[PDB]
Amino acid sequence: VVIGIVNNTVYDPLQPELDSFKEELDKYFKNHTSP
Amino acid sequence: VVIGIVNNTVYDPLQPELDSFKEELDKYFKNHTSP
Ligand SMILES: *[C@@H]1O[C@H](CO)[C@@H](O[C@@H]2O[C@H](CO)[C@@H](O[C@@H]3O[C@H](CO)[C@@H](O)[C@H](O)[C@@H]3O)[C@H](O)[C@H]2NC(C)=O)[C@H](O)[C@H]1NC(C)=O
Ligand SMILES: *[C@@H]1O[C@H](CO)[C@@H](O[C@@H]2O[C@H](CO)[C@@H](O[C@@H]3O[C@H](CO)[C@@H](O)[C@H](O)[C@@H]3O)[C@H](O)[C@H]2NC(C)=O)[C@H](O)[C@H]1NC(C)=O
Ligand SMILES: *[C@@H]1O[C@H](CO)[C@@H](O)[C@H](O)[C@H]1NC(C)=O
Repeated sequence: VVIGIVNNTVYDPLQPELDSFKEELDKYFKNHTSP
Repeated sequence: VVIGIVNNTVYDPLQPELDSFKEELDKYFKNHTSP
């Protein structure tokens, strides 16, 4: 509905603030499921 | 001590904000943690 709305390879604002949570979580499950 | 207060669950969006990737995980863990 809004005019002038722009586009790029814009990441969601949701993930970069919570990178230290979800990225560490995914890395921990990947390390646990690797062997 | 507050007067005129009614009973209902609290309402302002922080729970779906940071737990966007976790509320679905909470629903999945409802069959794991609770029983
Ligand atoms: C700004 O970006 C959003 C998200 O990338 C765009 O939403 C996209 O909307 C189109 C149509 O509603 C969806 O299909 C696309 O159609 C165009 C034209 O047929 C085509 O060139 C694309 O390859 C694609 O098939 C598209 O799936 C949807 N994007 C996502 C991720 O779901 C929005 O249109 C963009 N706006 C402008 C002004 O660039
Ligand atoms: C919303 O919460 C209030 C307060 O818990 C409910 O009021 C009911 O009536 C009185 C207070 O107005 C409560 O009695 C007191 O409660 C304490 C526990 O906090 C208990 O140790 C004593 O029995 C004391 O007399 C009463 O327990 C409380 N009812 C319940 C079920 O907690 C009100 O009913 C609640 N509203 C809804 C829709 O749940
Ligand atoms: C509002 O005023 C009326 C006037 O009698 C009173 O009965 C009522 O208890 C008041 N409301 C509250 C929440 O105290």
